[PDB]
This record gives sequence, C-alpha cells and structure tokens, in this order.
Amino acid sequence: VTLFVALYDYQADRWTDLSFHKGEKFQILDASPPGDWWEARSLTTGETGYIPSNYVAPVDS
Amino acid sequence: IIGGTECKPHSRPYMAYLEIVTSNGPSKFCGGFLIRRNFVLTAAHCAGRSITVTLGAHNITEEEDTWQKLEVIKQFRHPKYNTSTLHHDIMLLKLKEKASLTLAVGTLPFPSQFNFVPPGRMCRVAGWGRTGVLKPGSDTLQEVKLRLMDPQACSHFRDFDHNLQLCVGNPRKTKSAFKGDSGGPLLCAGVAQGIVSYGRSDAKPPAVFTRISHYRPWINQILQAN
Repeated sequence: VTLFVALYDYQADRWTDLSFHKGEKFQILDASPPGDWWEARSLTTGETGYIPSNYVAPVDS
Repeated sequence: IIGGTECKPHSRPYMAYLEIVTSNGPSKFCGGFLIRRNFVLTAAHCAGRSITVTLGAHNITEEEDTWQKLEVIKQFRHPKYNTSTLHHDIMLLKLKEKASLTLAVGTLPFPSQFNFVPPGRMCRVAGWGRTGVLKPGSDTLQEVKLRLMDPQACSHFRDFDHNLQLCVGNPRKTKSAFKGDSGGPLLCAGVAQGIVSYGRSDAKPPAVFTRISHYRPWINQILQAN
C-alpha cells in the first residue's frame, strides 16, 4: 500500500522535498499530516523527504 | 550550516543530534535542543518511527565521555502541522531518561509568549547540516550569525505568516542554515527565539524558522501533562 511511482519529473524548491525523475519508485513513510506532500523514501537514492501527491501513483494502478 | 565556523567544542551544550529511523532503510538526521532534562525541541518534519538523541557532542563521529545517547520514548508533533505550508513545524521529544546536567550537556531557556523578536537584529544558529548544496554534512558542530529579516523578504515561501514564522538570513549573503540543520535553535542575544524549519533547495537565503514564542502555550501544555 506504500509503494508508489513518479508520473513526472520534479525539481524541488524546498530543501525538505525530494527531486526525482519519472518512473522513480518510493516507499511512502507518512501521509497522516494534511497538505499536498507526503514523506517518502526514494528507492533509487535512499533519501527521505516530501513528495507531492499529484506527481505520484501506486505502482499497481 | 553554510558560511559558518566550527563551534568551540561543548560551547552550545543544549544542542541535540537526532538520528531518525524508519525500518531497514537509511536514517535521516536533524538538529534539536534540550529544554528539560527529558525533553528535546525540534521540527515536526524530523518525525520518524524511532529517534535517538545524542547530547554532549561536538564531532558526531567521535564518541566521547561527554556523550549522553538517549532513546526517544514519545513524539509530540504539533497537531496543526501541515506539509503544504509547513506551518507549526515544531515537535517535542520525550527522552527515556533525564539527561545528567554537566558542563557539556545543559538546557536552553525558551521564551515567554510576549518576547517577540524583530527584524534587523543578528541571531545565531548551529548545526551539523550540509555546508553547501553539494557538500557533505559537517562532522563538527558549526555556527553562523544571521540577520532577522522583514517578513516581505520571505514572501516567496508559501503562506509565510509572521505570527508563526521568522524570516532568517540576508539574501545578499550566502550564510545560512541548510539541510540537516532543521530542528536547531536560533538564539538572539543568548535567548532562543526560533527553530530551523525549511528553506530553498538551492540554499539562497532567507530561510524559514518556527517562531518559538507563539508556541509557548502548546509547549507548556505538553510539558505539564508529561
């Protein structure tokens, strides 16, 4: 339920956020707080940070 | 910390180095500061499944006798924290045990709600974060002096709110808190006024700090009940 994929490339503007390429995969770590962003770990880089929900979808969708 | 200097070892004895784990994958690191023998203040966005705090450190890679490494037993993230605005980027951490007060490990006074700090004054922040966009984190605790800016200087941060947030760092200089410094205190004339929250990915100042004075009631509520 926590394995997601980037639908688009993204370049971050806040240092709390991940930059990523289309097709990169993530484990979602925390989606409880309200906001456009969930905390995730990139499976490509091992870095942890926010990703925008509207750039990503489950791997099986 | 970008453009800072190495701290005199143990000269900021309230500083806490946080290592944050979520199952199997690599950890992340933040700053924080000791405000009671068993409570550390940090940023909400530093939350994770489990957290270890190291007190009494200078070089975080070299264990020493001044170290008190304590597990966090409860996290109190601000209930209004929101990831779009990063408003209320504040969290209290209850430690498994009370730290021993030594020269190298001590608490930092936090402000009354009235003590509201104004633009133009110089403040100091410390941390173990990156020393540049493409640079390593610092093994040693670093500090830098930064100018408190008018809120307009932070107009490009989403819904910047001067009641909740401080705007920190002259944009004409490169000096700044940066990645890995989140959760660290901002001190103005020796008094804790801010917590490093976030800033630009490209390290261009100013950065956004949580304004501690606004949160004194919430901090009191957590400390009184725990």
